[PDB]
Amino acid sequence: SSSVLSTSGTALHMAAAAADLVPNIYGFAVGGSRFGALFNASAIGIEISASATRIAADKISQSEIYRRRRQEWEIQRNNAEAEIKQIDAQLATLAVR
Amino acid sequence: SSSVLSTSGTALHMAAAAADLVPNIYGFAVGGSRFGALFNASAIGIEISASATRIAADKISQSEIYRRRRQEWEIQRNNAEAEIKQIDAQLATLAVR
Amino acid sequence: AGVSELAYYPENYIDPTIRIGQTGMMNNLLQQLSQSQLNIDTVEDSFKNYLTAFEDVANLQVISGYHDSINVNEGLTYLIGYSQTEPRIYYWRNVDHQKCQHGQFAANAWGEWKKIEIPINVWQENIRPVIYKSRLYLLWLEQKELKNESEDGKIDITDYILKLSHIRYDGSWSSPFNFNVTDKIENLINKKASIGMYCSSDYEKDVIIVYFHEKKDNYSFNSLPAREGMTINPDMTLSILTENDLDAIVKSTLSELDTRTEYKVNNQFATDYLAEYKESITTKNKLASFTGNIFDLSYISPGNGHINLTFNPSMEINFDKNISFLLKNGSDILVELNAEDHVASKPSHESDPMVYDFNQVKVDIEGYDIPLVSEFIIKQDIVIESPIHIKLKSKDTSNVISLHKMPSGTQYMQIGPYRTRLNTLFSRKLAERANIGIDNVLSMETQNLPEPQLGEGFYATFKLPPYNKEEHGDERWFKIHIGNIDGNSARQPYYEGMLSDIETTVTLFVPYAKGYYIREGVRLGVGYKKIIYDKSWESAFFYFDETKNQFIFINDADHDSGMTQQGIVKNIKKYKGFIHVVVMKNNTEPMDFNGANAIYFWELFYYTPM
Amino acid sequence: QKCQHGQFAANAWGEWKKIEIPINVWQENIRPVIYKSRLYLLWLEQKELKNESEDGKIDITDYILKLSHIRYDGSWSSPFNFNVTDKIENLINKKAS
Amino acid sequence: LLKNGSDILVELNAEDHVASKPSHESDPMVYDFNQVKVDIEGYDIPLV
Repeated sequence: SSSVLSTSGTALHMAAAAADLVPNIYGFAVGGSRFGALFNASAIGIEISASATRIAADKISQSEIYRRRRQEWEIQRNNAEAEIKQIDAQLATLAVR
Repeated sequence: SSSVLSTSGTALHMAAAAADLVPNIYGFAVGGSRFGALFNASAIGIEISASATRIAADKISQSEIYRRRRQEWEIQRNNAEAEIKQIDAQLATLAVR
Repeated sequence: AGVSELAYYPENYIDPTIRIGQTGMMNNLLQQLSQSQLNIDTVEDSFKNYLTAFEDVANLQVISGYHDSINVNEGLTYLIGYSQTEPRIYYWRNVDHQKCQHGQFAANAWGEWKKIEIPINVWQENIRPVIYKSRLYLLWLEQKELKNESEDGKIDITDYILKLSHIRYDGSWSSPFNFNVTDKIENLINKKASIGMYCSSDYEKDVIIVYFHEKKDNYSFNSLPAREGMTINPDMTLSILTENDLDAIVKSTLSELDTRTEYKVNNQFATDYLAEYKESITTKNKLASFTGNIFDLSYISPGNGHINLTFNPSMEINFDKNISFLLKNGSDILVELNAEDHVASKPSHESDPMVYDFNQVKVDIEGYDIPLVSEFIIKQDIVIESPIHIKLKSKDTSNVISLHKMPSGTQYMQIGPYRTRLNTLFSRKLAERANIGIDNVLSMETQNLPEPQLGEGFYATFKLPPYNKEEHGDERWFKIHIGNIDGNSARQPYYEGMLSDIETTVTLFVPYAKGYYIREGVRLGVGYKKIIYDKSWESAFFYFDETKNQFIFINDADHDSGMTQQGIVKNIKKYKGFIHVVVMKNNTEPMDFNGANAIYFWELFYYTPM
Repeated sequence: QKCQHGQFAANAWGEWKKIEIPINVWQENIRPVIYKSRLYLLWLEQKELKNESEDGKIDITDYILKLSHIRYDGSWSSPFNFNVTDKIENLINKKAS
Repeated sequence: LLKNGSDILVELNAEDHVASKPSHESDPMVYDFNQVKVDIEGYDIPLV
C-alpha cells in the first residue's frame, strides 16, 4: 500500500507546477511566476519514484525472507520426522533384546 | 508513536495552502499568491502518508520477528526438557546396572 | 461442502479481523492495533484515533449529485459531500436505484464515501459530477479576484476558470484541465443574477453539455434564462456551442435546472428519446455466417409521445422466397420486407459477401417505451433477432431528484413522495459521550438517540383488518396508496405491505412542502385484491392547519361542516378500509441502521469491538 | 469539585497540554469556550499593511476571527476564518480598548 | 403530579382536565393533560 500510494503524487506536483506558471501579480507590476516550477516538479516526481521503487525492493525482500524461513522450518520438520522414526525402530530392537 | 504522529501534518500543510492562496501584495501591484499551493500540500500529504504506512509496516515486522524469536525459544525449551528427562532415566538404568 | 456450510452456518466463517468491504478507518485501526503488545492505554488511544476519523466521516454534507440514467428508478446516483474544514475536502459516494424495491433504499445500495485527492477550490459551490463514458468526471469553477480597491490605478481583475478532472481505474484522479470561461461568466454576471450550472453527458453525440444560466425562481419554458453555452469533446479540447443548439438544449432540460431556493440533480441529458440497439449481429451457421445489420438509424419526434424511425437494414451473407427482414413490436408486425421485393440492386453471386440493402424503412410509432425487434428470417430455419429499445425522457418533476437541507442540520434527498436521509447529527452528540468515557459511546443510550424527521412531515398509524378471503380478495396484501400531493391529484402507489392475521399496524411518514396538497390535502387509501377504497371520503384525508401549525385528520368521524385546506366542506364521511388511523405526535426514528451511514454505524458499534 | 473548602488539591490540577495549531493573536484577545463539552478556541488576527507615505497612501488593516476545536485524539482542528474587520473598525473608530 | 421537595404544586388527573381522552383503538394512548402553569420563587428549584 505504501509503494502504490507513494506514486500518486507526481500528478499533483505537476498540477502545482502548471498552476504556478501563470503570473500572480497584476497591475503596475505585470506579473511574477516561478519559471522552474515544472523542472522542480519533475525532479521531485523522479525522487518520489525512486523512493517508491526502493520500498518495493524492501517489500519483495520481506517476501523472500519469509519464504526462506518457511523452507528452513521444512528442513527442521523433515529432520525431526526422521528422528522419531529412528527412535521408534530403536524401541523395536530394544523389545527384541 | 512515530506512525501515529507522522500523520498529523496533512491538516497543517492543507492549512498552509489555504492561507497562502489569498493575495499577499496590495496597492499598485494587485496581488501575488502561489496557486499550486493546494496541489503541493496534497502531494506532500500523500508522501507523508506513504512514509507513515511504511513505518507501520516496520512496526508490524518487528512485532512478528519478536514472536518468531519467542517460538524458537519455546522449541529450545522443549528440547532441553526432553533431554533432562532422558538423562534422568539414564541415571536410573545406571543405578540398576 | 464448505460452500454449502458457508451458506447454512456463516457464523463458522466470519472472523472479526477481515471482511469484504471494510472501510479505510477500519483498516487504519487494524494497522494501529497489530502488535505483539496491546496495553489498555494503547488500545484506547487507537480507539480515539479511530473515533476522530469516524467523526470526520460523519460530518459530511452533500453538495450535489448526478443521476446516471434518464429515469430516476433505473440508474445510480453519484453524490458529492464535503468536510467541515477550512481547506474544504470533497468526497464522493454511489447509491444504486435497482436495490430500492419500493421507494426506499436498502443499506446494500449505499456505497462507501471515497475521498477525492485533487484539491478543489470552488467559487460559490458551483460543482457538479458527470458520468461520461461510464467514467466519473468532475466539473467546477474557480475564481481569482484581484481588486486594487482605490482610485489612482483602480485595478479590478477577476478571472473565472472551469476545471475538469476524471477518475482513473486505480482510484487516482487526473490532473485538472483548465478552461478560461470568464468572458461568459462576466456576461452572466453583468446581468446581476445568481449563476447556475448544468453539467450532463449526451449519449447520441458523445460530448458533455455545460451551460451556465441565471437563477430564476421559476423557469416557465418560454421565458428562457440568460445562458452561456459550452461543450467539451471526448478529448479535453473544448467545442463551441451555437445559440440555436443552446436554446434547444435549454428547452430540453429546463426542468432539471436549480432554482434560487431548491437544488436539483442533473440526470442524463436526452432530447426526446434514446435508441438502445446494436448494429451488426452474427449467427455463423455452418453453411455460412450471415451478420444482418441496421446501418443508419435516425428518429425524429414529431410531437410528444410519437416517433418517426428511419433506418436502412441489410444482410451480409458471406461464405426470393429466401431471406426476409421483419421489424415487429411485441405483437404488432410493423414492417415486413422480402429479398425479391423492394431490394434495390440484388447482389451477384460473384461477390463472396452478399450485401442486400433492402430500402429505407420508415415507420411511425407512439408511446414512451418501444421495445422493437428487428428479425432477419431466412428459412428454407435461420432467424437473426436484433432488438431496438426506444425510451422517452419523461419530463415530469417526479423524474428529478431533489435534495434539501433542513436548518436543523439534516440533509434529505426527496424523490417525489419519498424522502431519504443523507446526513446525520451523531457527531454533534458524540463528543459529550466520548469525553466522559469509552463505555459511554458503546452504550445502548448512544444508539437510542433521536434524529430530525426530514422536512415538515407527520406520521400516521394504520391499523388493518384480519384477512378472511373477502373484503380483501385472494392474493393477501394491501397497497397503501396516496393522492393529492403534487399537481397530479391521483392514486400513486405509496406503500405496499402483505396483509396478515387478526391485527396489523403500520406507521407511515407523510411529508409536507406547502406547494403540495392540491385539493383537501393528502388522501391515503388502501388497496386490495378485491375492490380498493378511496371513493368520496373512503380514504383518510389529511390537511395541514396553517393556523395551529399542525396536521389535522379530517376523516375522523362522520363530520358535518368540516374544514379542509380549501375551506369548510359540508359532508365528511369516515375513513374506510382501515380500522384506526391517528397522528403519531412527534415520533423519534432514532438512528436508521438500514440507512445511508448504516455501514459506518455497524462498524462503530459491532465490528470495532469485535 | 475537588476543592473541599476554597483551596484546590493537587489532584484537581491537570497537566499542561500544548496546542499544536500556531496562533498569532492581536493584543491577546483569545478566549477558550466549552461548547457541547468540546474545547473550542477563539482569537483574532490582524493584518496591518500601511504604506506610510503621501503619494498613494495605502492603509489596509484586516481583522479576522479564527476558531479551532480539539478532537478526541488530542489533535486540533483547522482554524475557521471569519472576516470581522468591519465590526472591529466600528469599535476602533470610537477610540477604546 | 408536579411537586417541590415537600410542596404539592400541580396535581392532575386523567378524568379531570384532560382534553380529548384517547380511544382504546389506538395502541399508544396519548393523553396530553393541559398546559401546566405555576409560579415558583427561589434560586434552586429541584422540581419532581
